[PDB]
Amino acid sequence: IVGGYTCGANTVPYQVSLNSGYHFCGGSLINSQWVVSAAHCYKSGIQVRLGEDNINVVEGNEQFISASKSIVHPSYNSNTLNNDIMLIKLKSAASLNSRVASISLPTSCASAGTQCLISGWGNTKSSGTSYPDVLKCLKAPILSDSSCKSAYPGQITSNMFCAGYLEGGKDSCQGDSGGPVVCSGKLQGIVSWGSGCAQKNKPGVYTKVCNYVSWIKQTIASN
Ligand SMILES: FC(F)(F)c1cccc(CN2CCc3[nH]cnc3C2)c1
Ligand SMILES: [Ca+2]
Repeated sequence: IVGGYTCGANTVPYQVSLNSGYHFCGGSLINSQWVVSAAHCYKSGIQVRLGEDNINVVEGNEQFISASKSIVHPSYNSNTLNNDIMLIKLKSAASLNSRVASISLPTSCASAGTQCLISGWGNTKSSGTSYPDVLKCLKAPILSDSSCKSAYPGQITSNMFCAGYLEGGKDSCQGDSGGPVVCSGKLQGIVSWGSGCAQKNKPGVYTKVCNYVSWIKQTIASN
């Protein structure tokens, strides 16, 4: 997250870190056994780390649970990033408490202008590289479809939305991939892509979660 703020420990209780020897992606806990992330975060050997603040220090609220199955969306295209969504099932159910909690799926899509919270352990620099230990947060509005399409000619599908600031300075970034965009207490987006980070006229692009609720629910119901 570039241009954000320190969230505060366990203030984003649905935020997960995906770990394969190191943090490599975020995700969102959606029930005691399932995490939503980006399809571009797929790899084998995932350990889901819940209750994290400092990802380099065991602070006492963590739960570390290995993935038993990952399911990349059937229509994910890794070239275009269309349908950039994945489900990860935990080997055992997370213990839910104030600091480890699931985030509700949307019942309806969110409109341009809606204020959201984006979070992660990604790069905090727009030029250069610095990776934080503690969770970073950014408040950002959803941008209009027309301005998203203007920013990224030929690249925005109906399964994507832009959020952030056309002036630059505030954005998600590398390492935030797969993490949450939460608006009015619902998971509306997944950190998907951009062109660099925090550049003028290049806002972050997010997977449009509301389009996938049926798929998520029926996948969970049979897996
Ligand atoms: F794993 C990487 F690094 F190869 C990768 C591939 C595709 C996408 C991404 C995530 N985006 C990075 C740029 C950006 N700018 C605003 N948001 C993002 C997220 C990472
Ligand atoms: Ca920790």
